[PDB]
Amino acid sequence: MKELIRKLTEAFGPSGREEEVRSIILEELEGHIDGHRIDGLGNLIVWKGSGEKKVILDAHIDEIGVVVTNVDDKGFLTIEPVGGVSPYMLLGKRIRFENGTIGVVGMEGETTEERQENVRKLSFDKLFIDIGANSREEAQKMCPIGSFGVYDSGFVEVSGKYVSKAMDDRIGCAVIVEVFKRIKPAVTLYGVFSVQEEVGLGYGVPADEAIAIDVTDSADTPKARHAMRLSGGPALKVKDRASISSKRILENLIEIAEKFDIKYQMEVLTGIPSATVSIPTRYVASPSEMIAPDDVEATVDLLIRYLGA
Amino acid sequence: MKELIRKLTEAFGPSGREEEVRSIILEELEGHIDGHRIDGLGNLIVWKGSGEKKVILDAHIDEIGVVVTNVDDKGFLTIEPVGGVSPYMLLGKRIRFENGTIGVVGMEGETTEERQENVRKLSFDKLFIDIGANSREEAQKMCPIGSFGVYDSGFVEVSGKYVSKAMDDRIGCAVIVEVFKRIKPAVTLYGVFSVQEGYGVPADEAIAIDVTDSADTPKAIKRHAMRLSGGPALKVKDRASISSKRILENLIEIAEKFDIKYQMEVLREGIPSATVSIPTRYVASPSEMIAPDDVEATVDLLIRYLGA
Repeated sequence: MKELIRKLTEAFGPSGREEEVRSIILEELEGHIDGHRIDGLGNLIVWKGSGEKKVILDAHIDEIGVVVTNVDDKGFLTIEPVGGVSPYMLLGKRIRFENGTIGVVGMEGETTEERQENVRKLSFDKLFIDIGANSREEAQKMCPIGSFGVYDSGFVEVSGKYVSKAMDDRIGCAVIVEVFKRIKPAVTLYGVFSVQEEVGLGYGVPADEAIAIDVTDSADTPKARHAMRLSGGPALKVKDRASISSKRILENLIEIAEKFDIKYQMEVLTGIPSATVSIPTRYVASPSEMIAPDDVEATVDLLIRYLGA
Repeated sequence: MKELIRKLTEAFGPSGREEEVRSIILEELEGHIDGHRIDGLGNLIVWKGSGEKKVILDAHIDEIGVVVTNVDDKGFLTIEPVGGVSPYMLLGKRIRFENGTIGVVGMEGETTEERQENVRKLSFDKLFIDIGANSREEAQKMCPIGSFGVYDSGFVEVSGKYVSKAMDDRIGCAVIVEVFKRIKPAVTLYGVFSVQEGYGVPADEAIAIDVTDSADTPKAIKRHAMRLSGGPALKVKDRASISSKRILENLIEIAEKFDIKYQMEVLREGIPSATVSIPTRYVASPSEMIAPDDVEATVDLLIRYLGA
C-alpha cells in the first residue's frame, strides 16, 4: 500500500485545485469500482457492490497551502494561508505550484534586529516567495495572483514510519482506496472524496451509515490526557450527543476489533448515522506529517471485517 | 452527414459510460485517420496529417442524464441528475439505460391536490422511474443502484431541421468527424472527444466545437442573439490573447472570402484557442434542434481553414 500513499500524499490538490488528486484516486480504483460520478457539489463518488445496506466512507482530498495575492516590481510574491498553515512552517521552505514551479520562502527585515523581532511574532506580510523571476511581468506569467502552492515535500520512510505532506487527509483517501481494492462488499459501498468547505460558510446519495476516515493528532512526542498514540491502532471517536444509531455503529466496530484482535484506541474530545475512525498522525500541518503504517493496515482490516463478508 | 448525426446523437453516452460513442466515432473514422488513443479518463484522441502547424479540434462526448440512487420494495427507482437535467424535462418521459431497459418517469402524490403543488416546486425526490419491475429484487437485477440513463429520444427531421437528444455536444462531434472524413490536412490535425468537464497533445491552436443557444424562439432569452441558419457562431472572448484573437481573425477572413455564413457571439489561457458553435434550440430537452446548413457551413469553414 506504500506506493498508493506516496502517490496520494505527493499529489497536488490545495483547497481550490484538487483535480489531480481525483484523477489519481480514479486510476487507482480502475477495476475496483462499478462506477463513479462527480456530483453537483464537487464530490467524487465511487461505488462497489449491491448489498441492501448502503455504507458511505468519506475522506477529504484538499490540502493546506498558500495562495498568491500580490506581485511586486522585482517579481517577489505576496502570499496568504490556505487552510491552517503557520508561517513558522514556511521559513526556508520550498513551495510547489500547479505548473511545476518551485518557490523559496523568505522573510523581510532591514536589520539584524528587525529580523529577530519579525521571527518573534511572525506574520504572512513579512514573508515573500522567490520564484527566480526578475520583473513583475515575468513573475505573473509563472504564478499569477490566485495561484495555489503546496509544500514541496515528498514521501520518505523513517524507520517503520511514513512521512509526507498532507497525511491529513490523503491517508484517509488511501484507506478508502485500499478498502475498495481489497473488498468483496456485503454492503453497497460508497467512497466519497470531498473538499472541505472554507470556514466562512449531505451526500449525493442516500445511505444507511457514513464513516469518516480522518487524521487525529498523535500526542506521543516529548513533554506530553490519555490521548492517541502511533501504533495504537485506528482511533474510534466518542462524540458527545451522538444518536442511538451512530452509537450502534461505534459498538459494531469495537466488537469487530476485539473479535478479530484488531488494535484500536478510543478517542474522546476535550441525517445519516455516522462514526469517525482516525489514523494517529504526528506533526499535522507541517511538511513531515508522520503515521505508523500498521495503524493504516489495522484500519483497512477493521473496515473490511465490518463491511466485507 | 444525416446518418452520422443520427448515429452519434442516439448513441448511449452519459458522463462516465461513453464506450458506444467512442466506438461509433472510430468506426466512422476508419481509413480517415493516422492513429488514435484513448487516455485514462476516456478521452479519445485521433490524428491526421503532418503539417508543421498542429491544431486540436475538441468537442465533448458526454450527455446529460440520470443516476439510480435507490430502489424501493416494489421495484421503483429513485434518481438524481447527471448534468443539467431539469425535473420538468422528465415528466412523463421514457429513459433508456445501458442494457436496453426502458423506464417511465412518474411523479409522487396521487391526490390531484398534492399533484399540482408538487409541480410548482418540483424536485427529484418527488420523482420515480418504473421499469416494469415488481420488486426490489426484479428491479435491482435489471437496473442496479448507480446505473446511468439517458433520454429515450432519437433522431427525427422536422421540416428540414434535425431534432434529437444530445445535440450538445454530439453535433460538435459530428462536425469534427466530418472534417476528418473529408479533409486533406495542411496541419497536423488532432480531434479530441472529451469526457467529463492539456490532453497530452502539444498543439499550436485549439478550436472548440460547441453548441450555443439559438435565441430565435417566442419570448426567447433577450441576452442571446444567435440564430439557426445564421451560420457557425464565432465566439468573441473579451480577454483573448494576441494568438487567440489571431485565430478568430483568420476564421472571419475564410468565411468572408469563401462566402460562408457566420455570426459573431458577443458577451490561465495558455494554448491559443477559439470557439465555433452550432446554434441550437431547446438545449437540455429530449428534442434539441439544429439547422443542417449551419453544420455544413461549420464543416466548410474548418476545411477551408485547416487544409482542403
